[PDB]
Amino acid sequence: AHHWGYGKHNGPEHWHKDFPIAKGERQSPVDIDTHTAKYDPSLKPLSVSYDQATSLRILNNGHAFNVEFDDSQDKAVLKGGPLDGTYRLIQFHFHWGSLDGQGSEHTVDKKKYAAELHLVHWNTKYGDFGKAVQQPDGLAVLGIFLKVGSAKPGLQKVVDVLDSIKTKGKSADFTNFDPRGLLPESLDYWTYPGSLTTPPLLECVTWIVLKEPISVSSEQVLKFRKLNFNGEGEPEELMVDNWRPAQPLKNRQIKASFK
Ligand SMILES: NS(=O)(=O)c1ccc(NS(=O)(=O)c2ccc(Br)cc2)cc1
Ligand SMILES: [Zn+2]
Repeated sequence: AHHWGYGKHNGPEHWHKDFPIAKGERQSPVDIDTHTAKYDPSLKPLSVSYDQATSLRILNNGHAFNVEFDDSQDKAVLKGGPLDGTYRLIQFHFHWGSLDGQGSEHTVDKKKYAAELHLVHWNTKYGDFGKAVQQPDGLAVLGIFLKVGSAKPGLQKVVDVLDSIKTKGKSADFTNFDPRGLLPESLDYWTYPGSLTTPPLLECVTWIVLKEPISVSSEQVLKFRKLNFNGEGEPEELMVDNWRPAQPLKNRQIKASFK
């Protein structure tokens, strides 16, 4: 929260001046070295229960767009995997590039994907999101890579509403959206302890990154790139390259759910 962003003058290399935890011990994203991630047979299958999810609204917040969910009841929850307890879906958003060769935050053996989807969940034992982010096990973020190829039919409703939220601070009703249509076939994953990838960079996230990317079309991601970072009536700055690069792994282990 302030004047941070993704420009030359306010981008990721500057964030540490207002948010010193930027240089902390469990920062995200990271590069996932697939040959050093260890298979952990003690990890449980992931439980994604989105049947009763209630989307409400879509918001251009000046950094990305968020699809927000009603999190006032146990609808839409993530459980299992590396997690203890129940985590409730609050929002999802994406990070993406100016070109198809960059845009993801996590990388896989240094490969950058065109974009990355983050489904954000908070641990119900802390009562609400604001309290959860103050805890080392407060959030679980499910990360899904996007590659450019075939269209993702379940993404199109999101793509088509973006015209109505071009600029920072615009929102639109966005009810009855089913986030199951954004998942890949397999729920095989890597997991590690990390942080929010934007300020305030709080070290409160269990990351769960799916191995299988989803495919989206070139036309779908091109529409992401028509969004604006700026507000209405301000100089147009295309919302592109809203990703933080990989951060040092430090004293962490990345675990794989699969052999
Ligand atoms: N990219 S990411 O790691 O999935 C991510 C997720 C949620 C946030 N939420 S937030 O920092 O914008 C935020 C923090 C506290 C409160 Br209260 C509300 C929003 C930031 C980054
Ligand atoms: Zn994110």
